[PDB]
Amino acid sequence: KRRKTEKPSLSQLKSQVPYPQ
Amino acid sequence: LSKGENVPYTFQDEQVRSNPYIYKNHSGKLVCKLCNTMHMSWSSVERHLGGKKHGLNVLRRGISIEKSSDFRQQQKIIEAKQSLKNNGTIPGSVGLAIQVNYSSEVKENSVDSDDKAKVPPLIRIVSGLELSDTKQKGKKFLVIAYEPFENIAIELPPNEILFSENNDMDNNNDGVDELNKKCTFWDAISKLYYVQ
Amino acid sequence: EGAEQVDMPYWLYKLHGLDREYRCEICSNKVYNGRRTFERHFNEERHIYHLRCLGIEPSSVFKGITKIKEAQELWKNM
Amino acid sequence: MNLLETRRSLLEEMEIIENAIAERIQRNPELYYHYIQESSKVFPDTKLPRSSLIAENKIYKFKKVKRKRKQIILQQHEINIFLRDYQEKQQTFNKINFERKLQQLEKELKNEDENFELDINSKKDKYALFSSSSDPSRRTNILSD
Amino acid sequence: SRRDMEVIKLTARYYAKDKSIVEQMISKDGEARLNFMNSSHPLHKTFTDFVAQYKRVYSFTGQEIKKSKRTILDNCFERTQYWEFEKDKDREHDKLVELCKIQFAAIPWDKFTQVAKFDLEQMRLRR
Amino acid sequence: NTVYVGNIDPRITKEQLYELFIQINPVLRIKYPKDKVLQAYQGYAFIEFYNQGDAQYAIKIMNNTVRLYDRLIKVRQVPIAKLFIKNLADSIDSDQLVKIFNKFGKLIREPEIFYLSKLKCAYVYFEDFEKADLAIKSLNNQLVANNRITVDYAFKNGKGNAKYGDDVDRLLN
Ligand SMILES: [Zn+2]
Ligand SMILES: [Zn+2]
Repeated sequence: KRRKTEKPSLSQLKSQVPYPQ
Repeated sequence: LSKGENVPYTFQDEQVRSNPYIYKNHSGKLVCKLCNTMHMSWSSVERHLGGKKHGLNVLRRGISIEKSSDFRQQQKIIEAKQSLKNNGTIPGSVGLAIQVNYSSEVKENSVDSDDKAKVPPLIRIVSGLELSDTKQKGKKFLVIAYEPFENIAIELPPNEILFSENNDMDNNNDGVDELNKKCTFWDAISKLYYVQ
Repeated sequence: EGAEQVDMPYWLYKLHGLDREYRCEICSNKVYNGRRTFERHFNEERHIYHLRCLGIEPSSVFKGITKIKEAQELWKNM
Repeated sequence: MNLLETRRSLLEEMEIIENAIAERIQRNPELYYHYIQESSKVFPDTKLPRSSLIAENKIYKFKKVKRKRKQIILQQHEINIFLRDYQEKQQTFNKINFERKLQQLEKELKNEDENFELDINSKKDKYALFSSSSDPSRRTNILSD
Repeated sequence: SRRDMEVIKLTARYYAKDKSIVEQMISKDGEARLNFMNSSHPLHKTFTDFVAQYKRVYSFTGQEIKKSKRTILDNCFERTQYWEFEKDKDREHDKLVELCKIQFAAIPWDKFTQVAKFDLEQMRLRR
Repeated sequence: NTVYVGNIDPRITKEQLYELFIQINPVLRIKYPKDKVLQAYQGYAFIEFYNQGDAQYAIKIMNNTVRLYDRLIKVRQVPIAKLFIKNLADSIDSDQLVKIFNKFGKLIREPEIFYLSKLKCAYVYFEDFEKADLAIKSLNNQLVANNRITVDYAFKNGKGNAKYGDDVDRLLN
């Protein structure tokens, strides 16, 4: 429940990525 | 169970098929191209055809076609009746009139069980593009039919004759079609069918 | 009056994933009834108009966008 | 006033009423049947329909839906006033029953040419004045206007 | 429409007694007012009605109608009965038509055997 | 980049299109649809070049040029403010609406007159959220043609949200 709702947004995840697409 | 029919493989690059659907793919199995379902035996194929699944896909394919844009028990003695063609004329053009006569209570004495007995003869305009022999074609026929007697045809080279314009005052009992109600008479008491 | 005597793909749209409530934030807070459809929104005229006219240039890096805000910092990263 | 027109309108209205109470007797034959049965025991001569018709609530081939008492009685009183109207009109009617004049009147008919107005309210207002469900917007009250 | 109505009903009033006054009026005046006299003009039909009606009033002039309540009721019942009958005829007709459609749809229009190549309304009656 | 091509004979095949357009420019990709129902070509294709320079070039030189199966080959190249206004007068013409809202802001399209309930209403498209705010501020609950009209945002729920000013500002930019 809390872990399922704890997830960061995919766009928040894009910034960590050198090849975000 | 195959009834001796030959179903060609899908890759053999298409003789008319009974159902142009069930095929055999590169492998030996049988498939329904529409349904995309594999079938082990011809019995399974027949279960597929008799199944509602395949039928639904057939209706969907017919809808795709539109998007892209009593018959059994019919008595038949095949007896040629006697027609009486005659060049007519009124006003303001020229039209044709046919007088078809029928039996004189000679053989109709054995069949009187109100089975479409009340139904009068029917006429339809058929294109010669389709015939049992399919040799020559290109003209129309004014076919006239009655249950027991044999069908009759009359060639109509002229593109249009007597094709009137709102003869009566738009009354809607379609019967069979505008043609029949518009210009036919059935003297049932004397058994004489007039058409013009 | 006139009762005289004489004498649709329900389970299919759930299976396919459609008719399910969803919303795109960047487009007019618009509603979409299927996830395949919203995944098709990523390549569209209006969606790319909102991006490009917003200053966030088109095509394939921004596909997973929903809200207008995050893709702004993403475009600053671009 | 040309009496011909008046007597005409009278016969026409009478026709309208007969047609109304006939439509009624049609939708629910009981209306007549009920009545007639009672009549039977007051004036012995009266001929009454086949029992089967009465029971199956039919007049010819179609058996009509059975109605509740309150409605049957209602419509019977409505038909009552209708028959009253009819009797009145019949009465007045009994008490009521050249070229130069033709052009003479046709000339005066030119009077008030600029009368922009649609007139579809003589037979419609009467037909309507005596028909089923004439009160509500569409279908709420069986009573005629 | 009061004008049209009035002229129709008036020419109908006169037309109901003589039929000669109107045929003279048409030739005397020459006005596009009575254009309903020809069966071409739609309204003509309704005209044929009114006149008939007036013709009817001339029927029992000098005779009173003495219908009683009982009778009026009986009559309305019989009218109802008639309507029911007519309704039944309509039904039957619809049925026969249906049969015809079925059979027409169900016969071989490819069983050809031709021989050669190339007012009924008053005829579809009896006399 | 990508060019539309049309008026194509289904007998024209993919290799024939490729060999045709390589004569004009280099062809990156060819999408040439195939009808699954009819098992035939539907008679129009899409040729994606390596750039809009060769694309537009092929549009200029190719259009109305090649004749394939006697049929000519065709080539063709491949979000605003909305105010709902209620209780308008029957004497209010759409052009009169145009005149009324021009002073407040430029209209991207023409007004849309429709009837609710009897009730004359219209949709007015402004190019600017701020000019729309002007027509709202001045024209809300006002009497024109002796009739009180109401001016607000049309529903999408209604326009004029916070993200709406932000993105409409950008579409203006
Ligand atoms: Zn199948
Ligand atoms: Zn979107």
